[PDB]
Amino acid sequence: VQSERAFQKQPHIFNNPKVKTSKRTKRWYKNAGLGFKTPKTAIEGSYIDKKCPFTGLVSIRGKILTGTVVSTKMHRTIVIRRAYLHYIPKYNRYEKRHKNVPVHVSPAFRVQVGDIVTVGQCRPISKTVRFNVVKVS
Amino acid sequence: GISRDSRHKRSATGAKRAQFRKKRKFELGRQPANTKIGAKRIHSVRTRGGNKKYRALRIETGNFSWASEGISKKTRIAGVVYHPSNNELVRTNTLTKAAIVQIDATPFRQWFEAHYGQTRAASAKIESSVESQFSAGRLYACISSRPGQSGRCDGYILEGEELAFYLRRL
Amino acid sequence: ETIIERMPIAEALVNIVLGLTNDDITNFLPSILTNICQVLRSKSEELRDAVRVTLGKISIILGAEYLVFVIKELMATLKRGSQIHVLSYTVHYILKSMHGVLKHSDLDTSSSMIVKIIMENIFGFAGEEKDSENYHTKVKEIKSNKSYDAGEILASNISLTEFGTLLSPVKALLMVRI
Amino acid sequence: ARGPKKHLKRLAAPHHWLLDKLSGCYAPRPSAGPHKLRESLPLIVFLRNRLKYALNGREVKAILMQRHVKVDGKVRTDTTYPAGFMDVITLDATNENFRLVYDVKGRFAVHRITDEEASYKLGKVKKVQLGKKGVPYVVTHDGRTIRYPDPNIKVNDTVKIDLASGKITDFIKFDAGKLVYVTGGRNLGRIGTIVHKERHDGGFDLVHIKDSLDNTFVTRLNNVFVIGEQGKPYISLPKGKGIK
RNA sequence: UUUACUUUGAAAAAAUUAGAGUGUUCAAAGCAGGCGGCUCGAAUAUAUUAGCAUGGAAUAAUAGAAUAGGACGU
RNA sequence: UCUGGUUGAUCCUGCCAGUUCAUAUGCUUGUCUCAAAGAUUAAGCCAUGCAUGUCUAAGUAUAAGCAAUUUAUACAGUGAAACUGCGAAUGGCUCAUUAAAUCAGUUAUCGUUUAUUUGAUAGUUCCUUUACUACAUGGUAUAACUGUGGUAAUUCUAGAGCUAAUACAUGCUAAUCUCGACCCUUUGGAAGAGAUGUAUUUAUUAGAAAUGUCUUCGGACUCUUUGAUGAUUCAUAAUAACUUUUCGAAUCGCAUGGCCUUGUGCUGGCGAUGGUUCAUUCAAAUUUCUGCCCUAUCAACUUUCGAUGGUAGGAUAGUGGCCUACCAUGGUUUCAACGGGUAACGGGGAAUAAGGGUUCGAUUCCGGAGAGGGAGCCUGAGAAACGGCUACCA
Ligand SMILES: [Mg+2]
Ligand SMILES: [Mg+2]
Ligand SMILES: [Mg+2]
Ligand SMILES: [Mg+2]
Ligand SMILES: [Mg+2]
Ligand SMILES: [Mg+2]
Ligand SMILES: [Mg+2]
Ligand SMILES: [Mg+2]
Ligand SMILES: [Mg+2]
Ligand SMILES: [Mg+2]
Ligand SMILES: [Mg+2]
Ligand SMILES: [Mg+2]
Ligand SMILES: [Mg+2]
Ligand SMILES: [Mg+2]
Ligand SMILES: [Mg+2]
Ligand SMILES: [Mg+2]
Ligand SMILES: [Mg+2]
Ligand SMILES: [Mg+2]
Repeated sequence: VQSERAFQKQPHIFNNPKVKTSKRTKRWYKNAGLGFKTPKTAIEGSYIDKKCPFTGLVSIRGKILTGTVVSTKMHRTIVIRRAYLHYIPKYNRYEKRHKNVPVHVSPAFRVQVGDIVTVGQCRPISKTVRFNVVKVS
Repeated sequence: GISRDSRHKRSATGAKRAQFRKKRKFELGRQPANTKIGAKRIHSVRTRGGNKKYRALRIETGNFSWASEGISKKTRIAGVVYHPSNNELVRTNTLTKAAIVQIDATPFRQWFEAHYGQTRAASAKIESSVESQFSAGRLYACISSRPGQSGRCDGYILEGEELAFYLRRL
Repeated sequence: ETIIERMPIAEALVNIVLGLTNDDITNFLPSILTNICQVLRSKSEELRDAVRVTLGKISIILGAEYLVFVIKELMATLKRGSQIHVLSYTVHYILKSMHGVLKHSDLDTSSSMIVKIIMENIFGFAGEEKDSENYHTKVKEIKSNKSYDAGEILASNISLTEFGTLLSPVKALLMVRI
Repeated sequence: ARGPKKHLKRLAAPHHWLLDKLSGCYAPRPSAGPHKLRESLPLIVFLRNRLKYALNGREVKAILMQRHVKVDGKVRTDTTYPAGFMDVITLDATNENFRLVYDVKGRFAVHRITDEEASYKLGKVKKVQLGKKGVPYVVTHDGRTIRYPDPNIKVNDTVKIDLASGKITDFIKFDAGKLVYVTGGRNLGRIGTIVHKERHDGGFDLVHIKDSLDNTFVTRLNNVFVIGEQGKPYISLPKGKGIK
């Protein structure tokens, strides 16, 4: 959890050393809404992720999309592939098209290449990421 | 000359984009204020709208908080000991947010002695590392303010796991 | 998860409201009855049966003078597809439930609405959908036809002077090829 | 552009004003005010194109600078002042009181009201929130902030505002069976009773409305305005009673 | 079961297009109110795709602890 | 697309001959209504004139201005000049650049600024030099103006002397609310115990079987005590400090009412302009999904000099590789990436057609961009402005 040059912490969550009520450091979390269950690995985890939808400073609002994970080779973000049929009226026929969406995945989730994820829209996280994994399947 | 537009960058595919338009004032940046320890030098900046920012060009004091004791005292900043982004900021003693600095322990020591009557006993007990620092005369603190934005060099005294982490990193 | 358990709360609301002053009754009853009928939009058959029993009990508590309001509310909320079949199944259930409480000529005011539902579900488009072999569904409202029983309930209550309301759609049907 | 626009082409003007296309090149651009640009009737359009008391803009200015026109009980001298839905316009010299309500065509109707009805208006609650020092307040559809509201008042409810004091006299909850007026969309101007509010989290809520002729239609919740209980509105309604 | 598909409903500025009324002297046009309550008057419509709500029994994909099994040890 | 020929007479396949719009141009051209006006891919170059200023009773007049007067006693009618304020960021023009860019429809801001409009909103009583302006502070100050001047020349200005403010800069003046013993039993009195703005930065905290007794039959006796969203570290509140630190009316017109212990005493009407924060409105910046012509004889591209992502900081109004430091090695692509061409601004639309299609859209509305070419800025709520400024190229 502390593999960075700076100390990782949830901002403004204070763990009082003088009191020492509980061994576990105080952990803030929220439920993201829209019927998405907050996983217990987020509630009882130790990870620090400012871009997590359950324990970071990001909210889910906007479009809710679904896709298939096609890449997981970068740290805490994946690439999903969304496929659709585009209609050509001249030939009165369809053609397969796709797009790649880069998504942020919180370390409360485990995703492999091939599984289906539901992602929710959040504020721009990076140059290309505007979505956050809210459910894996 | 600083701009924050994203049009000058390459597309996510790697394509080189062409110039859509000339640079706009609503997407500008300004020169950094490399705040340094010394006599207070602050100049205002007129920002978007009528709003104003404060540029700390130089600063040697700050309001630092002892969170366990729930207090704040104004204190002199001795120097920057560690910075997690760039070591040249430590080399040049540049004050920014998240910098680890050393502060004079005197006002906190005076408050502690006045409040607990000690140099009751259970409440007076504090961490061993913080007390060792008090013996040294300087306390490790983290700057929580943005000096180049608000003109203030506020911060707090390192304690617990954060203090252990930064003692290791030093 | 708890919707079926809470539906009888609507029956409690009708009782306390009916004790209020008449102006308050007119101000609270339409909201309560309307809200129940919207749950019939649900795609859950078990929930739709839970709604149906609460509507039956409320119908006994109320009189036949409120029957016209309920039926017109029911026709407004159920309009397309399987909802048409739910409408006639629920209309019969209310009539079946109110069989003891109903007095002679209580259904005269709502006689015209009932026969339109009855005829549409025997000879109308709804009736054909019940007889269609291509129509594979497990919904009981649609596989079951209660129009015949509703016709018997109606004929037991209608005043003989209004009995031409039943015969007129029959005559119109008989003029066309059958 | 490099800043806010100050003109309005006649073709780009709100259609419901019924401006002649050949009269000129520009329409009166409503000024900032209680109502949005597209949802407002500037006083010039009302005084000249609806009431015909003025033959042109200069006579509208002459009328306004005599302080003859009151909007919600206060004198307005701005020619493009944006009067809107549920606004009361008073002309004392003519002994006239008007309430701005759309007709079934979707256009603001010239609806004359009595001096007793001219004393209040209806405001849809757009927001309920705590202000500084923990004082609650309600924001209505016409931009009125009203402090110390009744705790039962919620968003989408309607409040009855006394114009002389600007205080809430009564309120109506948004609930099934309430009488509602459609203030947007293609059903703008129709009146009916709420049947069901279809809720979608993170999306737009929808309301089913049944008219007196038993016709049903669906509208977004943003376009719905509670005006009373069925069979008893709180305001006099225009001719047609919002039918068809 | 889900999707595709299909039905209905919102949405898709105005002008332009189609359509209704109206002796601009006719016409191209422009235009919304008349009589002293009259049940009088543009009634209006139009848009492939994408997103939103909604009714569907076929068709094409997609799913099932579907019609499964029951012997040993110290 | 049809018509007539090629045979002694037919059918099929071929040959021959005839069969609106756009540009340029020729001749003619009386009357009514109506209406437009591009083009050398030359977004090539421009003489001259005009196209942006603005004053109410209500910011500032001893103009040595004009005119009045019961012929003036601080001023007072009207008012050039100048200061102050606001606007000049709208409008109008053009289509050069631009190929997921603009644009169209559809989203988001729980990711930010917003002059103005509309609605709300700020008694902090006291706290030692009271050695005390609030019946009201300064030049830490000037323009116009007067006068002395430089230059061939410009909406060039220097030295000297004056004088205002809603300019600039300073700075003040016996309250209210909780309980309340005691009396008294209400229209109560009050010994006393307590409490006390905003703005800025940070840290911390909150924000979740009374089913009885009496009573006059009413009612009283004990307890409750934030709200919202699908969702928040939200609204709001509290504690401790902090600040080259804010604000908390030294402003203006009209008028002369009310109390008296008769003092130019106290009080007091209808307005203007300002001012803190919130809301609203006019907006702005970003933003989600889908959708573009030709080219594969362009198959790999991006990443050394940010390309994809992580952590932290800096900058921004604010999210974000937007930039920096340190880390990983990612990102796109035969479902056509990347590169090339475009006589490529996009759309609403126009033409044609029986339908499918195909072409046109600089051009009355909307959106974008530009002001000879690159680049950078001041002021301001708002401009990377060009009928604003600074450089370089021509
Ligand atoms: Mg412009
Ligand atoms: Mg609608
Ligand atoms: Mg003649
Ligand atoms: Mg003024
Ligand atoms: Mg290209
Ligand atoms: Mg103004
Ligand atoms: Mg205001
Ligand atoms: Mg907060
Ligand atoms: Mg950062
Ligand atoms: Mg770098
Ligand atoms: Mg071009
Ligand atoms: Mg244009
Ligand atoms: Mg420009
Ligand atoms: Mg030129
Ligand atoms: Mg300005
Ligand atoms: Mg420029
Ligand atoms: Mg020019
Ligand atoms: Mg210009």
